Amino acid sequence: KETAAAKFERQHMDSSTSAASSSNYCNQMMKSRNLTKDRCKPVNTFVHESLADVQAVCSQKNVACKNGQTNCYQSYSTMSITDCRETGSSKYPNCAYKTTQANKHIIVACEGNPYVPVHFDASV
Ligand SMILES: Nc1ncnc2c1ncn2[C@@H]1O[C@H](COP(=O)(O)O)[C@@H](O)[C@H]1O
Repeated sequence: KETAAAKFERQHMDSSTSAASSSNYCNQMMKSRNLTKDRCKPVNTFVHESLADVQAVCSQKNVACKNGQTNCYQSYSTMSITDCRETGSSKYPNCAYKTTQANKHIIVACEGNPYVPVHFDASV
């Protein structure tokens, strides 16, 4: 079973580019990270900083998670991210996403040893 830490990297980590190059980044990334598998994952964010920078958020600003747990952390700095959101028109298995480049603070939930992000809670 893929660990939560590994799933996070699959779903949300893309250190390759430092931002979304093309307008159909989301279409490719959502496919290649297996997020369009049995359905279209409607919303997903990709983060474009080093794994080490993202992992480090786990020792930054402690905040409540949406689900009300206390193991969430907000990045001190803004980060290069990309919001993928399914278009009004999209339909499985032809999944369609708008790509939006952004610089925002990320909020992640951290777990395990080592203490690393396991959930992407929000960007702000
Ligand atoms: N570690 C986590 N911290 C906060 N919310 C989570 C976590 N894992 C999953 N969730 C989010 O909550 C949903 C499942 O409910 P729960 O994990 O119990 O809060 C998932 O669809 C996620 O959006």
